[PDB]
Amino acid sequence: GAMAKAPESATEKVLCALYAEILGVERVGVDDAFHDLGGSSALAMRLIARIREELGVDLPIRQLFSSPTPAGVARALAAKSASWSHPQFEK
Repeated sequence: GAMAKAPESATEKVLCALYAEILGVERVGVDDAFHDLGGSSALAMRLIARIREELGVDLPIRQLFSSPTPAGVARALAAKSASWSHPQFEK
């Protein structure tokens, strides 16, 4: 047997829609790269602002840069809050 994958939770869906509001694109996939959708740091700060209104929390921008996808960032910040983690090099 093997373990099941982590599910796509509600958070990812809100983040996907918030990407669309900020970027002006028709659709956003769960793995859609914010930067390839025309995103810039100037837009990313507006995204973080919206995230506070919707999820009630401040989005850690280091996780946004490390994982510029809506499902990526959700799982990345979650890993930062985990009781254990592997070390990772970042620029």
